[PDB]
Amino acid sequence: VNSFSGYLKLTDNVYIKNADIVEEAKKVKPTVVVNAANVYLKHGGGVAGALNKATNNAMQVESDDYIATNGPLKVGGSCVLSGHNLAKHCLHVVGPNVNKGEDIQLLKSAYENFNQHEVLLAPLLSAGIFGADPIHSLRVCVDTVRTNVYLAVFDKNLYDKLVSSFL
Ligand SMILES: O=c1[nH]nc([C@H]2CCCN(c3ncnc4[nH]ccc34)C2)o1
Repeated sequence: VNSFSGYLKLTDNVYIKNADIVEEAKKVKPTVVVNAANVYLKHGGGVAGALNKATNNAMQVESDDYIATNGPLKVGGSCVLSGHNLAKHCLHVVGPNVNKGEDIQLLKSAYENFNQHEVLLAPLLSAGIFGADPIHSLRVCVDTVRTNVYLAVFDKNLYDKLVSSFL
């Protein structure tokens, strides 16, 4: 039993809710919240900008130190950093950005990072300002993630479309 509330069950292990991931993290305080990161951990907009803003920029400060030490992530890769006031940990995962021409096949590699964590609160990777089709992202999620994932979809219109079109 866990504290996630109001989710629709899509499969054995994937759940979905129309929710602001920032507000959901603040309420549940999950072990892991996933950030829709880029390779530079520059949290300017989208989910990343919103999560970082909610940490009062502490996520960005920590991220800048991480990059200065380790260099950029790979597209499809991830790193575990603090969850600050939102979660125990933040898993920063880099989905391909279609608006940069990155290979959509890397979306499966990106979701594989979730399998290293038993339970996660997450957005749909590569959706929103990353330019991919969110229906496709949900399909890859369901077909790749085997651990328990609670997906937060900000847009109510998109949430209803994802549910109604789910196979
Ligand atoms: O307006 C739109 N069009 N496409 C989106 C998705 C992609 C980027 C943001 N993403 C989120 N998912 C869950 N929580 C969130 N908080 C803030 C953002 C957010 C949804 O948003």
